[PDB]
Amino acid sequence: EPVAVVGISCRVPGARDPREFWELLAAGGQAVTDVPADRWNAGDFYDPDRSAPGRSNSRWGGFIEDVDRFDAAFFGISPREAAEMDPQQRLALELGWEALERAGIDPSSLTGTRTGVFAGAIWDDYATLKHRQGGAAITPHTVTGLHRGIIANRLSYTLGLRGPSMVVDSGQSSSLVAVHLACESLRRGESELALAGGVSLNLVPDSIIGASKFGGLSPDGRAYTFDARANGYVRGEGGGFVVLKRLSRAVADGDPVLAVIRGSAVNNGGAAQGMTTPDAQAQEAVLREAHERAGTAPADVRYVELHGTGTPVGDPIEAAALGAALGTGRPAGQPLLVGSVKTNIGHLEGAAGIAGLIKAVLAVRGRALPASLNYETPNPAIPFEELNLRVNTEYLPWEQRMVVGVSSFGMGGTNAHVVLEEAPVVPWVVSAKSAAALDAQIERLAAFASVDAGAVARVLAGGRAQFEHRAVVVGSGPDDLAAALAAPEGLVRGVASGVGRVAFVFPGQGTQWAGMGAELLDSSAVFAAAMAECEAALSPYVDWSLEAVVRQAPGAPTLERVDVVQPVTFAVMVSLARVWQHHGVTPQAVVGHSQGEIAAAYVAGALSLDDAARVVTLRSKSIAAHLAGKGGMLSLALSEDAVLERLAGFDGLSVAAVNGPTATVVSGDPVQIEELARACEADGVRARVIPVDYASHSRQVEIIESELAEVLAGLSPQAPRVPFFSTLEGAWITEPVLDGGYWYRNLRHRVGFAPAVETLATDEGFTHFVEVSAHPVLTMALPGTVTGLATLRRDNGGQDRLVASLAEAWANGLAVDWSPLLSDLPTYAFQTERHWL
Amino acid sequence: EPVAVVGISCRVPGARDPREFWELLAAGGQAVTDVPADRWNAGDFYDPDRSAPGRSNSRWGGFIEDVDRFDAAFFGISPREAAEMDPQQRLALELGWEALERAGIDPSSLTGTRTGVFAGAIWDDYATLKHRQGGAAITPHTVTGLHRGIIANRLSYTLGLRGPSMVVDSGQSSSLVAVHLACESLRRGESELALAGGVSLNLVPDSIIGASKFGGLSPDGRAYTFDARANGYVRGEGGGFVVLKRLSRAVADGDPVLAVIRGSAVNNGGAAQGMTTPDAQAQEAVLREAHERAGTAPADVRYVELHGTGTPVGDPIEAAALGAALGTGRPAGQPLLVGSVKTNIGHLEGAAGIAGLIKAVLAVRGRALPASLNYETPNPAIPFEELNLRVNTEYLPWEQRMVVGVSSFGMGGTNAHVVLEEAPVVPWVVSAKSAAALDAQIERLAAFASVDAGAVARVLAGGRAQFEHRAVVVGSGPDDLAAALAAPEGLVRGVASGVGRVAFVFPGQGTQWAGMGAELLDSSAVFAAAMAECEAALSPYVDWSLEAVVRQAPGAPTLERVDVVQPVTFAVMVSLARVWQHHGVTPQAVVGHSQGEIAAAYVAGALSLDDAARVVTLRSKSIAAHLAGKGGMLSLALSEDAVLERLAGFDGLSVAAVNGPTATVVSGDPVQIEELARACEADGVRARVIPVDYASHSRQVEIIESELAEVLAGLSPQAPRVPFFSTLEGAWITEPVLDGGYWYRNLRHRVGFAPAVETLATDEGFTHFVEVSAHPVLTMALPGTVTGLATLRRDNGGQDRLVASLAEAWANGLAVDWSPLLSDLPTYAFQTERHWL
Repeated sequence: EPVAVVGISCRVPGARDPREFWELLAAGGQAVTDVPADRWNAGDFYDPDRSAPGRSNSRWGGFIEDVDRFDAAFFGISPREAAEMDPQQRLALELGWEALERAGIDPSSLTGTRTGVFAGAIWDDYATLKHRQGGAAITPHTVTGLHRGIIANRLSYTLGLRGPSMVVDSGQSSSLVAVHLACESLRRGESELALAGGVSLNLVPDSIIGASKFGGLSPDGRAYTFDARANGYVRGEGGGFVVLKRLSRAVADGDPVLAVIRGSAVNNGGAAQGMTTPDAQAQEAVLREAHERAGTAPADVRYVELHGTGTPVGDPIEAAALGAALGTGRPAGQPLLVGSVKTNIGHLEGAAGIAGLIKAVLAVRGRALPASLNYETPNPAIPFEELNLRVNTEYLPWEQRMVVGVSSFGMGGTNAHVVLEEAPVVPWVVSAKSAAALDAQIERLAAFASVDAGAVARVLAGGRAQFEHRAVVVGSGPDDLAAALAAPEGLVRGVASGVGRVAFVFPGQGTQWAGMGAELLDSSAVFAAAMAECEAALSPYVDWSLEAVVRQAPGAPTLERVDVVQPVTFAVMVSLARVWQHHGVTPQAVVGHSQGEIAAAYVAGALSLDDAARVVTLRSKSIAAHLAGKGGMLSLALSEDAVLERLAGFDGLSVAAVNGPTATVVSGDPVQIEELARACEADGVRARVIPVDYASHSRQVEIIESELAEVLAGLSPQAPRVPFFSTLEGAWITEPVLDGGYWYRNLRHRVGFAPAVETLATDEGFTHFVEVSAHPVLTMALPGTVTGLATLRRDNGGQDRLVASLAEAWANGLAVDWSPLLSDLPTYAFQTERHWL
Repeated sequence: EPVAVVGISCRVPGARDPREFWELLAAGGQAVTDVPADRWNAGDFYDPDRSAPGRSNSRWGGFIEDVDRFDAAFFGISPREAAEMDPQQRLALELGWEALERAGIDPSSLTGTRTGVFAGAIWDDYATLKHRQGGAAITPHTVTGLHRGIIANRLSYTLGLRGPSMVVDSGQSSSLVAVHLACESLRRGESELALAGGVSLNLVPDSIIGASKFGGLSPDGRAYTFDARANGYVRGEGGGFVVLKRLSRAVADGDPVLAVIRGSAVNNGGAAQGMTTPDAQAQEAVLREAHERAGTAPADVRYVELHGTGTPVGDPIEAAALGAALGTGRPAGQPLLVGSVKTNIGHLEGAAGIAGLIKAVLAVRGRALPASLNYETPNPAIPFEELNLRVNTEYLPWEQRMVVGVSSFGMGGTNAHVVLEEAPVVPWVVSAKSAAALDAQIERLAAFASVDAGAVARVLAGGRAQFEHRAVVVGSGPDDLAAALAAPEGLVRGVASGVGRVAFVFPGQGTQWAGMGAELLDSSAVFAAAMAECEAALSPYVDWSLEAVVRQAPGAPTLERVDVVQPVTFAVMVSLARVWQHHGVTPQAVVGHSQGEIAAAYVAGALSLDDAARVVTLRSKSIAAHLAGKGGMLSLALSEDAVLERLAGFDGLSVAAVNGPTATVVSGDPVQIEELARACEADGVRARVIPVDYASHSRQVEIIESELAEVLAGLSPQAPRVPFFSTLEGAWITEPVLDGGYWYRNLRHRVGFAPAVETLATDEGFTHFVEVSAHPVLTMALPGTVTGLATLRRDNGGQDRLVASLAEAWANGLAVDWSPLLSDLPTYAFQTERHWL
């Protein structure tokens, strides 16, 4: 029975959104203005004589700013269709999206859901313009751009909603009827979720002429509702949506509940004293039926949001029905409070009742009742004391569940009444469909920050669409994030387009630093679990303790020797890959550089952790027992083509690695390494002698061959589960051929890393390379077109750096899921363009 | 859950009503024609080039005849408002009334009922015309004449319906959505009864331009639905209503059940391949949801009324969804039958689904499935055999409950599906709002008669409004009534206006005839009961038997003597008044003439039946024992003014009665009576010697005074419950002063009947005088302005005459209730006038 209002959006004459609407209401603000000069001239259609042909007694109204502006690209609408599209449809689209975002629901998540759309709409001023344009102005978009049911259906189409979708027209009750219909759709279980709302736009003078000939318009332009100056109403344009759910479903889904629709009723005036004369007894009947369905009694209903238009005929009849249904029955002298948002915003016509509903929701959320603005003397036609009714003349803090009624009456006598009871390091991730929209969405989130930083992060990560233009602000707490949203050039930014496949890169040398993973052992439970598993795997060989070396315990080795630094780097890389996969980034392939291949071979599933640990530990020990202190290595910023030439005259040298088409690595005898380095420094080139006492990938490695085959003989390699691009074979590895001989060849022969990345990038569609390392050493070597993503950096190796790397990956359109790292924040910054006939 | 369809009405291109619609369907008739020349020129807007500006590829459509004609007076609409009124509203009014009459419900009985109105409407061509007219054409009726919700609300207003009232727009599913909404309103108990329907009218070319630019229109003008020639649809205009009730309520109310809505569902296409592209999987989802709510399985659904438009994109998707939801699941080789009424009538747009629903109702009522007309070769895009679907190419008698589906899809992707199971002397009284309408309604009932005569009478008496122009045909049986509906100048006719108050007239002499009430003793149980009660009252005085005298038994008196004829006339008049009151005609007053006063005094409650019987019997016996054979009476067609003068020279005469201002009655000595009669015959006047051996109201009556006071002394008169106008005192009797002296004065003094009727007519507002008598003798004497109503006539005194008198009374707007005297008969003959902008 009870229906949660879980989200709201509105667009009303003085207010872009429900906070702005509440600010206007609490302030007692009046948004009735002159007619906009940009649509249609106020005075040219004005005449004080009600009988004057084709002219209105009213110069004033509630108007929405920028009804002609729409973000057609956001909804995938061509400018020609948007031009043909009724502004009511455009506004219902943007309102529907905003209202769902206000519920904290990503609207793109609703595709295929049984979500109903129930919209009230009754005016057709854009159709009036299309008609005035006459023949030949009709195009293939005219019919769908003007048909009013498309207001609901287009919203169902764009969001992919499969539930019922229809527009109701019962006049100025239509929105509240739509809410009633949505509520019954929820009670049947026909819908799991519903967008109930309505829209009206005063796009042409014809509607203010027809309303002035019908007669209801205030010659003063303000609705003195229930006041002795009740000279008529003023037209208003607006729209609103509520997102509605069963209260059980909303609480179970943890959705915010703004208010509960306890009950509602719809009836008609029937044989009133003329069709457009309101009927007090039919209004009583709606009040009573709705409150009965609400299971509610008068003493519980503290306020009614009037239909209250300030017409001299309508107000006494509404007051009489309220006193007969609610005022009497409440204790005498604690009256029912009443007011009308039409005293603030005018008569939003078809949207009128949703406006009253949203006002009431804001009143319960605010625990206060807004004033009615055009009220000095109680209308003498109304016996307010004898009804036990009081017009709420002042903002009243609302000190028993708070309960309000909302009434909406149509000119056709369709009455609706609804009873609302009151409700029973971190990333902020911002995304939009364009750079200008992204910048706007950042500026709005900064203004919002200008609060639970984590709850905001949950709403931004789970409750918002993930579009292609992405920024992330990463901060320790609310003000840290707020400051970092200033100077927004500092944010992580990126564009999620070409992603295709991801490769995990496992580097070799130069990635170590004292204390790598020490802060991460405390920060990340997955990393600590993986490092404990790696320590268990390594312990039958290393004699020391992995965690002791990482935490730099006093009695631990200090990463100075190879037989320590290589298994520690192996463990860190295995664990960091485990962390990446924990956060949604599984590798489509893995590629390793030198010893990194061992780590690759484990994350590919090729080698087992026992065997991977044995390989890394025993190869490192052989290096320390025979290769250490005997060789040297040298990085040169120069292509391997000229480098293989410069190796002439140095039989004790070789090319160790070709990391990119700009910088190679030679390895061999230390004296010849120094000779080549000095020769390069003679021609003015870049040369970086690598701090390594051994000479990997050289000839000297052959010395340890008779040792390696003795200690790696028992290996049992398996078929790689993840593809494994060997930079030794220079190609895919699809067979269990990673035995000890392979691990000797890897250490003895060149590293073909640039061939590997050129192959994976040009051929197999790999767009992102995630360097799973303690410090990036290879990402400055991939081709300019592939994305490179590091993990940890030197001395930046804690949770700060982990979330920075995950943010740079997810901004790169990677499958980052923010849940393992994790409230009225802004809705989408629509980049609205003018579209018109 | 199950909803009875209890009534239907439709107005479709070739058919005024559901019988005409079924005749078209069974005949395989096609009502698609050229565009009407009277609205807008076909060719001026035609161009074979779809791209041609402001022109349509289609010259053809389904059109309603006389969309501009409306019986505005019947609905109380001024010609100016009717002129402003959208023809869709006018047609929904007439359809709503007809549909309720088809249920056999008097629509005026529905005032204040929780009856919902649910209408689908989507086009606004009359608004298009009003808009084209520009400024200053807008009037106080433009807004209500154009607003689409008023289509529902106006019907709720005129019929006084208090239930919900709204128009739904979901495009070309809207009508069926309206039915779905009405069904859920019935299941909630929000409505006890609902009018669900829809309307669309092609009032302007703009809609056929916009539909040809959207592209769906058949360049051939015919919808080859599911056929290889599927070149598009053709537009159609129409309307339909179903009256819906809970099946339990309909069976309990004894309402006719035409079909049962077992279940329905509404969904949207959601993110279809474009908003206006149909989605086969969403259509499957509606089919499955609706059939689940129907508790139904494929083998039960024998036919589906397609949405089937003959567009080449729509038909394969609909066929695919049907085969996936119904065709497979039925046994292979006994396929699901399909067809489309759009092959007969084109696409009735917003009314489309109600048309399909009414067709299906007519199919279940008819136990046959109509053909689809534009179908020679199965569309090769559809794998009909692999779907197990067959297009019903021929009229198929439908030999397990019969079950059909109806599908309606909107261009906005709102899909609706509904499952219909098959259903689980006498007066004919004709009334209309005008003489021309009455004559038309008689001609229609004669054509209908051209059948259970009693069931027809029940439907005409209980199931039709009682308007002011009234006829009654009275006959022994169906053909007798049918013949008597020929030469309809013979009917009882009358006008129900001035009625004010009714007086029961109880006459004195000249009303007797041998055998009065003998046929009525057998025919009327109330009359026989009353006559038995009167016989019980009379028996302690009369020595004879009342029933024996009435049945003219052999040993009974033959009404020749006064002491018999007066108590028998008393009994007959008392009993006939009882009969009148049994049939709804209670007297506002009673007035008696001579001995008739005794009867009056009983029906007024003044005297009791024992005392009334004693008075009549003993006065009659005194008359026979002393007044009989001694006096004489004479009726003269002449005013009492000259008659009191002509009584000069005749001391043995007097004026006995002044019955009207034209004919008096003298009474006295027989010789002087004959002398006066001869004198009147000498001056050429009218003179009727009354066959009465006594001389009432004369001087001779004084002789019996000493007797009367001896036999009437014990009387206990009471206060008159019904007013009692004495024609002896010449005024009201409001005190218990009807003792024996009064009954002597009544017999001894004049009868002031003309004074009585002038007083009751001029003063107290009495308009109808019901002569409760065995033969009228006073009705030819009332003023020309009051209505006179007799009861029985001489030798016409059986049930024939009783129903003739009740018919003449009820045609005179008397409270006649036909129940104690008591099926697809015609609906109201609307006298439709052209109304337009």
